[PDB]
Amino acid sequence: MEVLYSLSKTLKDARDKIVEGTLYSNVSDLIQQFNQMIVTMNGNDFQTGGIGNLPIRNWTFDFGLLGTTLLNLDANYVETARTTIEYFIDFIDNVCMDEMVRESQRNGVAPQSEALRKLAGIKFKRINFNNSSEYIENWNLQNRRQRTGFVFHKPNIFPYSASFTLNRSQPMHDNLMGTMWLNAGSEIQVAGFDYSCALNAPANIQQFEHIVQLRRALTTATITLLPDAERFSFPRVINSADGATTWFFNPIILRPNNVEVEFLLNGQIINTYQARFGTIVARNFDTIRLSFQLMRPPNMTPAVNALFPQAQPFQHHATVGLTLRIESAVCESVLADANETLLANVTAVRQEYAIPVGPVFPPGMNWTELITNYSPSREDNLQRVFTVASIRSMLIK
Amino acid sequence: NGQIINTYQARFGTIVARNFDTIRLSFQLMRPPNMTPAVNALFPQAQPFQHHATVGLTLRIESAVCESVLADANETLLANVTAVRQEYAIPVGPVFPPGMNWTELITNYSPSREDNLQRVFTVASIRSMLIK
Amino acid sequence: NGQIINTYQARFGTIVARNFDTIRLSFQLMRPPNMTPAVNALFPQAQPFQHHATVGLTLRIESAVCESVLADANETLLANVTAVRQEYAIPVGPVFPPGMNWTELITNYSPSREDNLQRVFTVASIRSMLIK
Amino acid sequence: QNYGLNIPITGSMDTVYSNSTREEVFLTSTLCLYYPTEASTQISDGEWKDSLSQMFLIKGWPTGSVYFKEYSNIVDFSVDPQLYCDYNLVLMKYDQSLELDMSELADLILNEWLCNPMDITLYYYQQSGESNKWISMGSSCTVKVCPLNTQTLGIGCQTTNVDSFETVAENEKLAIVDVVDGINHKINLTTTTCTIRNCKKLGPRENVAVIQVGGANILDITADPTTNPQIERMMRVNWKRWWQVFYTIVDYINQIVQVMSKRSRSLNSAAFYYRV
Amino acid sequence: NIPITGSMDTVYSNSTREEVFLTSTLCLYYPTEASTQISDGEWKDSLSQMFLIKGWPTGSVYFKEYSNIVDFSVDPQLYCDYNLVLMKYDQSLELDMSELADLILNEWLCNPMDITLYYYQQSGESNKWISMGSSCTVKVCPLNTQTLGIGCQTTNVDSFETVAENEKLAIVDVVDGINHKINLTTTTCTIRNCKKLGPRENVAVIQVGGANILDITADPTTNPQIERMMRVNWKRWWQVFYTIVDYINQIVQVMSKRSRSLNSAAFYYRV
Amino acid sequence: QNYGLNIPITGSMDTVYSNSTREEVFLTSTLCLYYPTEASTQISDGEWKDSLSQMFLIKGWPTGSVYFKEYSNIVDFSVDPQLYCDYNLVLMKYDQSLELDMSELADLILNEWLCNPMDITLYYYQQSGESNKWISMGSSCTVKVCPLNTQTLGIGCQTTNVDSFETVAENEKLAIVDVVDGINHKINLTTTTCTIRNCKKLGPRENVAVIQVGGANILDITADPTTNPQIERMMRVNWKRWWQVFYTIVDYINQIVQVMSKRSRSLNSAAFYYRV
Ligand SMILES: *[C@@H]1O[C@H](CO)[C@@H](O[C@@H]2O[C@H](CO)[C@@H](O[C@@H]3O[C@H](CO)[C@@H](O)[C@H](O)[C@@H]3O)[C@H](O)[C@H]2NC(C)=O)[C@H](O)[C@H]1NC(C)=O
Ligand SMILES: *[C@@H]1O[C@H](CO)[C@@H](O)[C@H](O)[C@H]1NC(C)=O
Ligand SMILES: *[C@@H]1O[C@H](CO)[C@@H](O)[C@H](O)[C@H]1NC(C)=O
Ligand SMILES: *[C@@H]1O[C@H](CO)[C@@H](O)[C@H](O)[C@H]1NC(C)=O
Ligand SMILES: *[C@@H]1O[C@H](CO)[C@@H](O)[C@H](O)[C@H]1NC(C)=O
Ligand SMILES: *[C@@H]1O[C@H](CO)[C@@H](O)[C@H](O)[C@H]1NC(C)=O
Ligand SMILES: [Ca+2]
Ligand SMILES: [Ca+2]
Ligand SMILES: [Ca+2]
Ligand SMILES: [Ca+2]
Ligand SMILES: [Ca+2]
Ligand SMILES: [Ca+2]
Ligand SMILES: [Ca+2]
Ligand SMILES: [Ca+2]
Ligand SMILES: [Ca+2]
Ligand SMILES: [Ca+2]
Ligand SMILES: [Ca+2]
Ligand SMILES: [Ca+2]
Repeated sequence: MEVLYSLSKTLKDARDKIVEGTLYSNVSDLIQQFNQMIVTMNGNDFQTGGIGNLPIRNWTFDFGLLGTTLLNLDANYVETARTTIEYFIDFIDNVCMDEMVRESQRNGVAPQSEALRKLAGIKFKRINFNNSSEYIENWNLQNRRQRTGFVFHKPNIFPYSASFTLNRSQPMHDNLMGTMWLNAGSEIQVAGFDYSCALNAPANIQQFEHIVQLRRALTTATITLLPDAERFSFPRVINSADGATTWFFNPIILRPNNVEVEFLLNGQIINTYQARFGTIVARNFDTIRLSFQLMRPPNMTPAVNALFPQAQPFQHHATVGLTLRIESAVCESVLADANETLLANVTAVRQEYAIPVGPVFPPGMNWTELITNYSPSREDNLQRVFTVASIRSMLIK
Repeated sequence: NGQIINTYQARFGTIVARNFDTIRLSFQLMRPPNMTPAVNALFPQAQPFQHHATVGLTLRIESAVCESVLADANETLLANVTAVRQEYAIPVGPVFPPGMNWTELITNYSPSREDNLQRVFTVASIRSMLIK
Repeated sequence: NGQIINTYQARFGTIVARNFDTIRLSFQLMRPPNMTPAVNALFPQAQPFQHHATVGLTLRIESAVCESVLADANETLLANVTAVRQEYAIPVGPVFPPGMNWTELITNYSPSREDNLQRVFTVASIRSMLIK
Repeated sequence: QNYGLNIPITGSMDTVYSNSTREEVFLTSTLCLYYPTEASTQISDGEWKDSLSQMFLIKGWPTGSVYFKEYSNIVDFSVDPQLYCDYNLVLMKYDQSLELDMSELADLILNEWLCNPMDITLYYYQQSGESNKWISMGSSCTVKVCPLNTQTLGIGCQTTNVDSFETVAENEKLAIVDVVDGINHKINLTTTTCTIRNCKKLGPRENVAVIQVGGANILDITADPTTNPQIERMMRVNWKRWWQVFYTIVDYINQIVQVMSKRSRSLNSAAFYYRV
Repeated sequence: NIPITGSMDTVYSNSTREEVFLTSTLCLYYPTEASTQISDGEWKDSLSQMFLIKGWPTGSVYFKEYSNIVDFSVDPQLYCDYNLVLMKYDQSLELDMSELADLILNEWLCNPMDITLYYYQQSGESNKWISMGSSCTVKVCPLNTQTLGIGCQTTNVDSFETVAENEKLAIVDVVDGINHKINLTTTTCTIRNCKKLGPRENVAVIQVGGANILDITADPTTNPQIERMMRVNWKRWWQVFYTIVDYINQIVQVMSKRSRSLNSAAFYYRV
Repeated sequence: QNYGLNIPITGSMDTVYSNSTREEVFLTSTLCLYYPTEASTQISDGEWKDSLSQMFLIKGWPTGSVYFKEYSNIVDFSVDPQLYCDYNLVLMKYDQSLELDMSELADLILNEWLCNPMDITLYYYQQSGESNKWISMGSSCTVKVCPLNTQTLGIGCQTTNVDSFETVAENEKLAIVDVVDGINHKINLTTTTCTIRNCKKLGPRENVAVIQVGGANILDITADPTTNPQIERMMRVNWKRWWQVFYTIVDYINQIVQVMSKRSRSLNSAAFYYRV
């Protein structure tokens, strides 16, 4: 795989630095690397594809070395370089597609795709150029562990889950109390609602608590915590827990008082913040406990007093919510983001050629299921296909 | 090109599109067959209709790959070009809209406009290499 | 990961699971349609119910293969580690539970605990090669 | 043990569920009309219960479900109102000077109550809170109270001379008296003809519904002055002919039971739980 | 109905009040006792001059006196473009006042009924039978599948179940889905089978007397207080009319232009 | 609080079970003894209620928490026997020929009957299943049932001739009448004097215990003839002296209350199922 990356990097460098009029001093080392690649790949046969609709293709290499007796590149040089580079780029693109489409329940790190399996031999170590990109560097470190980390912007670590729990309820759903929430992408929006405005709660304070269990620990995350979950601040009708009947929900937004937010790793509290909003940080956290409260206002204007009565009718229902965006984070394992098209590339490759559902990944690369159940074999396969997708993106966009 | 390339049915969260020129969001509003008395009083069979049922969909395009050049939330190319034009009060040209407002520039995004946009954006990249 | 890897219906005796993470045991209590007078007396229509119907299953994992290290009925590594801790009264540390209570150790099996467990088990086997 | 009160029920907001907890210990739901005797008087018929049962059979209720029950007048029905039955509708013929008695019967039946006795002649009683009332029912109740000081000396009334007591309800079949919460009280009424009970108010009995047959909207079940809620079950109609009223109820019966909900129903027929 | 797309940024248009006051007509239906108490007869001209201040041209206002509510109920023609109905409330007239309010406020599609030949059902919630006349006493005898009375004998009109007596206007709702035989005094009263469409935007009812009692929706459950059922207290009809004139802008703002492809021709007082 | 929902509840097995509750139930609840008048007649006293109260106080209960009720005899007691009282005992003196009446009362006050009214003059009534009976109460009940064909023509009787009907109760104060579950019936019963309710039997009423003071095992609470179960709360004590009977109950009051249990339908946890 390091060899595949080296192929892609040297072809990218050839397309970039071998340009008309450039000094040979600017591309001497690159030309030497290109000639090593040519001499190593020459006199070989590779076979690519043959799964789903990915058509079978045969690659044979017999090319002349780029010259070296030129002080300053001219137009004729670049024509020969182009004729070689386009074929090589097509070959690397097809190898990457073949590698991405495949899977393996066991030893998912080891390369599938007999083309790449051949490239992992002993004759092709001489192509190894350098491993600068974040994905390939972390690939090397993981293959021989030093501590690693991918920095992600707004990582979709939560599986999509919108739901609710009712700590107090009735069959006719007039006097409810509990929480609603939506975890999606990098958003946790949790709204605790009480239909009685904590009329009879101890000290007129109702307690809400939401536990989120990340599937992988995040590191040095930046978190924007604000009050007033928006999605649960307008009237709705909600199918019940059983689904038999629907119940109305008519929010009136109070603020959450003495909100505490705890970032835990392996059960111990790593970070804790109390009534701090805006941007905060979490050192290393695996679960989030958002605890907040609904205090009935001691003093009340005529209007709010008319809103919150002491009897059962309860036309309007008090709610307090939090919104929590993980703006950025650092994860040892790989994840989709909002800034990287790796997952999009892999899924598009599979969809284009209609690969049958394999043993490990879920159908359609459904990221919600994939993050919901994220076993280590699935993680290894995801890392392999993602790094190969990065290697492809270095040339094909 | 009017060819159904991807179709996601009752799947929320993150989704992907290989290549798409049009998005068709289809959804439905089903009257709740069973109804707590609160919602029943909320929706009457009579005429008044004092509360109006709605059903929504939000769709962010988190990231994409485009053959042509566009503005972003991550790139200061459009801002650089527009600022350079404004600082020196360039007269309105024959191709770009007055003030280079992105809304009217992408409402009509003809190929000549795209060509000039790519040129000025690439020059802005070259400048921003040095003068940030 | 939520996908049936194997499913066995009314096949008792020795069975094989290729690779699994969860076990779903479904069974049913079917009232005997035909009843001898004795059993019919056992199961009445009214409320008393002096006898209560029950149906059970027993599932033994005789042997298996695992990536993460575990304790067994065959390997003395867990016993060796816990014993050498108790011998010198090592104070309760961060990751392992107090006294190396295996139930508490496995009920939550965080990767930190797993890594430390593999290390200490490897050292335990290395010691067991010589000291018994 | 319980019915799983102390643990939460979870549900998804983006999924429509299928399987239901089918449970039924019944013949079927039973609609149940209470109508004043003047209705049958004006109707002047007597195959009319048969006629209405045939109508309800078209509307979807089997024969043996619907029941019709006559009461003389609302004030006399108030004394110990029994709802022996599943889906209760009560037709209250509004007329002037019965506003309080109607509103009070509505307050009694529409709401669930938890009542303890009151050995009136021995102790002195208070009212714990906003939800606590004294409900007195009988042939002729006449409640005369007397508040007491902290020293157990009457204020505005000598505790011995009953003539000085403050009368709060005079010769009524049903009187739901609220007095000041936190004052000991000595109570006097006609122990043979009336029974007084110390009743807390639980949630609302979401089973019985009240159709006001006559005019303006006056039903204020909530004894509080500030709040005057208009519940879904405080239905009303404009009437001239009882036949038209009954046809209206029959035609729109499905909507009425959609407003109601039969899940709240007690074993006994009493309008209030009794907890000695 | 074709779709009509519209932006959410277009600027609000100028006030159309003057345009509608120049282009439309207002008409007031009041009881005869109003004029009797006013004890005048230059008062129509005075009120027209008064309306001219608020901006209704001289011919735009039409005063159509009616004898009383029950007598006006019988087939009310609303010859106008914006209709106001002053409606004096008296005890025991609650249902008839409500009947008139329902009739005029709601749009009805009415079909003739031939009582002497056919037995009529009611299609559903929106269907009623409206009987109008000098004295309507509709008696109903429900029928079986074999056309035999239940609670009644189909040939003995005495055993029938009376649902209205001597009323100028009766809006009867019977149990839907059952055939009925009707006895109504065919020489006097006319009965029509009507379906309630949407509301009539053209008309507003100013209840003049007592409490909020009008119930347009025959459903017991819903009792919606529609915006066009205005109410005001009174002691002097002069004060009532001055109130209406002063607040005419609000009333016609509450009302709106009628929209229905009618089929029955009738006289209108348009400009 | 998720009233009206059957939510599964998990429970360990290594939990160390908690301490006693007898002190709680004694200091909170209310013991409640129903005895026949002949008991007091043989006692020939009238401080004896106070004496028993003091002895109960020695045995644990508070002073004002044990209550005594009298009844003329079992057959008269059977007419709407309501036990509004937190821990009910019924001393029941046995005699020949009252076996069925004792069984009727025992069934009625030991099992929770939920039930709807019956309009005898109008409807034909069909028994749904095993657990459905009709209970008739009054000063004199003489039920006459005529079964009906599928064409609604009586068999062994004529719909229009009450004489041919098949009587299944004569002047009984209480009658739990059963009929062939699945056939329509036309009933005649003396509507002015005796009322009849279509009732079906839920689980057992655990708040009531019946102490047969006399003879052998005869209470068949189960209408089915095949099963004759011996419930815990059907106690039996030999008697020759009412003082000795009351002393036995007082001494063993702990065990009797242990046999009994708090009324499920009175707990808050049963709020939206059938709470009473
Ligand atoms: C609904 O019921 C009324 C109540 O009876 C019906 O009125 C009846 O109308 C007929 C025809 O107009 C009357 O017939 C008259 O009979 C006498 C002798 O019996 C004869 O002298 C007349 O020339 C005429 O034929 C009948 O008297 C009258 N009933 C009463 C009590 O006055 C009404 O016709 C019924 N509705 C319909 C649509 O039929
Ligand atoms: C069936 O009902 C249960 C509630 O007891 C619920 O958890 C489950 O999701 C329902 N079935 C489906 C397919 O949703
Ligand atoms: C009520 O007052 C009268 C008049 O003094 C008295 O005779 C009667 O005993 C009182 N009621 C009670 C329950 O004491
Ligand atoms: C609308 O109102 C504005 C402000 O009064 C005025 O300038 C404008 O002329 C009006 N529009 C027309 C068409 O007169
Ligand atoms: C139960 O009783 C024992 C001794 O009688 C006592 O040690 C223990 O604390 C009690 N349990 C509780 C929960 O108090
Ligand atoms: C029962 O039959 C008698 C005649 O023997 C009759 O007087 C009585 O009214 C009947 N009761 C009922 C409820 O039909
Ligand atoms: Ca009263
Ligand atoms: Ca006084
Ligand atoms: Ca009070
Ligand atoms: Ca009030
Ligand atoms: Ca009749
Ligand atoms: Ca009328
Ligand atoms: Ca109708
Ligand atoms: Ca209405
Ligand atoms: Ca016979
Ligand atoms: Ca008996
Ligand atoms: Ca039976
Ligand atoms: Ca038996």
